[PDB]
Amino acid sequence: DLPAGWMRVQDTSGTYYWHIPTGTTQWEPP
Repeated sequence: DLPAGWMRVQDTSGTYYWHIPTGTTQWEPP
């Protein structure tokens, strides 16, 4: 249950999180 505007991303590198308006990207769930 991500807050508004956030996505969970997975790719070869791992699973991390992405804030669409700001480009903020981080490991920790928001």
